[PDB]
Formats: sequence, structure tokens, C-alpha cells
Amino acid sequence: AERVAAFLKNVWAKEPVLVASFAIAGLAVILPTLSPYTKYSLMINXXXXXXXXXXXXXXXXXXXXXXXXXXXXXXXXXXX
Amino acid sequence: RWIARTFFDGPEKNYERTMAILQIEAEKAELRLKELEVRRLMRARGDGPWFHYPTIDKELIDHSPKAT
Repeated sequence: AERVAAFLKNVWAKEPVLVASFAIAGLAVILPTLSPYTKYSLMINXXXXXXXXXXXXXXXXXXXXXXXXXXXXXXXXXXX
Repeated sequence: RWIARTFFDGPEKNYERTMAILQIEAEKAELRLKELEVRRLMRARGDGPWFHYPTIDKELIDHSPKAT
């Protein structure tokens, strides 16, 4: 190594707080794209209804039923 | 007669010609007067696609909100 081994141990000796400024902020950018866990957070965020629900008048339609518990609609059940 | 050849156009030219220049001139004058007549109407009333001011929007939102 020409600068990988040379210009790393010098940074630990001369101001090692600057190592933390690039590494922790670096992991803040790279890790969100790599991890297959960000998909779950988007699912519940859209599922949480802040506004009141709206009923649509159905004329021959699928995947829609009554307000009572039935196998219809989205209704996220990701890890209970 | 020698001056008439290779130095003169002739009486046939500029009689058949010039009238051709007048024919383009008549088209150039009448349409410019029509352009002054069209712009006098199109600016006063918004009827045609000339001097038309831009509108706000064609389509913005139509979806169901949480309104009262």
C-alpha cells in the first residue's frame, strides 16, 4: 500500500477526531442502500392513516369488502 | 440594332417583368394590411392563437381529500 497503510495511521496520530468525522458520516450514506431492512419502514409509514378513510361506490370490483374482519384490502400485518 | 443585342434587355422584358414584381408586391401589401387588421382584433378579444396571455393551470388536482 502507498497511501492506504501510510495515510491512515498518521491520521490516528495527528487529530484522530477527524477520522470519526469521515467514517461515521460515511457509514450514514453507504449503509442505508446496502441493508435489506429499509423496505419494512416504508410499508408501515404508508399504512398509518392520519386522515379519515374514504368509501368508494363499487360496481363489479375485487379486493374490497365490509369494515368487519375479512380477507380484503391491504392491511399490513408485518410482524404482528 | 447591335446595341440591342448583348447590351439591352428589350421592351418584352420589364413589361412581362416588373408586373411579376408588382404581383409579389400586391401580395406583400395586402397580407401586411391583413396582419394589421388581425392584430387589431386578436389583441382586443381573446379569440385566436395570437397575443394570448398564459393561464394558471390546465390540471392540478382531482383526487379525494380529507375535506369537510
